Amino acid sequence: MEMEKEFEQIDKSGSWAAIYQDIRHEASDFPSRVAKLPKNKNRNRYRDVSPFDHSRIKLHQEDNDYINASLIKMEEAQRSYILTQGPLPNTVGHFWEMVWEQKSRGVVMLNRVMEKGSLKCAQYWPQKEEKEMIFEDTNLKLTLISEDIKSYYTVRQLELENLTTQETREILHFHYTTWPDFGVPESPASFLNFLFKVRESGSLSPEHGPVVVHCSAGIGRSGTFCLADTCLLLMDKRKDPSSVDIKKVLLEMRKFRMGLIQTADQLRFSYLAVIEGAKFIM
Ligand SMILES: C[C@@H](O)CNC(=S)N[C@H]1C[C@H]2CC[C@@H]1C2
Repeated sequence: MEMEKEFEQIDKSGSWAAIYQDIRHEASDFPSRVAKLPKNKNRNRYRDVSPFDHSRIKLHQEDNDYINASLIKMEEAQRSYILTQGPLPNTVGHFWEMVWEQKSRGVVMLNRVMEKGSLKCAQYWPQKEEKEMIFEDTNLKLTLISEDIKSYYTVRQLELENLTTQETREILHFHYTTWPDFGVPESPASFLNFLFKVRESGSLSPEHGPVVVHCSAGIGRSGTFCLADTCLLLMDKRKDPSSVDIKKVLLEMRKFRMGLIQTADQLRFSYLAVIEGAKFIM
């Protein structure tokens, strides 16, 4: 079926939970043996969210190459994304090591450091120009260059220096600051405006390594971001945009990381975002 009318048909019939449970039943199951090794327990935020072995990102280190991060490679859309958990106190250096080694231009953050009165990820970037951060375990330096605070999101320019080679690179930090502590946004308008800002920066384009996207677990809000982007790109590329099947695209993405889209409300929000986004594109 088309999307917008499939949408109203699920609303009128109130069957979002049944649609979402079908997706969960059909999703891929692949091994995640490296994630479950005992030496990696303090590298995982949640025991039930792990990268598959076949698609995990490897650090270029011979001691321990493990990080909780997956490469989602979308062949028809010609987009790649790295989805990862919010960094932990003992993985902030690994996180920036990955950004460096994978040649990413942009980092997309969809959570606040504290939500619901608890810590959802480490404070992994500097908040003042004159107070830079040094990660001694991976030999990197990170400096805040500039910061632009808007009503729904903040953009930061950062300098990442590899202290071993003295090479430097400019990294863009796109921080969506207004996702509600509970539920999903009422309108997708500000999320779509944010996605377009990331696109306009060049961070999603083939002349750079894959964008790094995270929330707390790296599967819920993060899944919404890449699902909406890929679906909109396919609607632009194909002769018949109504052929784009968001449930099929989601199942393809779940071949590369488990659990993408965590609730039926996130599924409905993803439909809403693609539907509204397709009207603005034209
Ligand atoms: C006519 C409908 O079945 C549309 N099919 C779609 S959108 N397939 C997608 C799933 C993954 C593999 C191919 C694309 C990305």
